Amino acid sequence: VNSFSGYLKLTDNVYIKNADIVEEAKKVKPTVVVNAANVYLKHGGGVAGALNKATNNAMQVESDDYIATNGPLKVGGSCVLSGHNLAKHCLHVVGPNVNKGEDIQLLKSAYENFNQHEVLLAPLLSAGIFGADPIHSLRVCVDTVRTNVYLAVFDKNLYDKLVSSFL
Ligand SMILES: CCc1c[nH]c2ncnc(NCC(C)(C)CC(F)(F)F)c12
Ligand SMILES: [Cl-]
Repeated sequence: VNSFSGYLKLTDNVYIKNADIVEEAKKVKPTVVVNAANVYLKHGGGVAGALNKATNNAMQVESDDYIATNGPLKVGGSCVLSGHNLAKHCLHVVGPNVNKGEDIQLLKSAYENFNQHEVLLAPLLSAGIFGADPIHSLRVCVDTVRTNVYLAVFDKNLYDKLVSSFL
């Protein structure tokens, strides 16, 4: 039993809700919140900009030190950093950004990072400003993630379409 509330169950392990991931993280304080990161951990907009803003830019400060030490992530890769005031940990995961021309096949690799964590609060990878089809991203999530994932979909219209079109 966990503290996530109001989710619709899609499969044995995948759950979904119309929610602002920022507000959801603040309420649940999950062990892991997933960020829709880029390789430079520059948290400018989309989910990343919103999460960082909620940390009062502490996520960005920590991220800049991470990059200065380690260099950029790989597309499809991830790193674990602090969750600040939102969660114990933040798993920064880089899905491909279609608006940069990146290979959509890397979306599966991106979701594989979730399997290293038993329970996660997450957005749909590569959706929103990353330019992928959110319906496809959900299909890849369900077919790749085996651990327990609670998906937050900000857009109510999109949430309804995701549920109504789910196979
Ligand atoms: C600023 C963005 C954002 C803040 N809080 C969030 N929580 C969840 N998902 C988010 N964005 C991903 C979507 C849901 C695919 C974006 C889209 F497609 F609907 F426009 C956000
Ligand atoms: Cl977005």
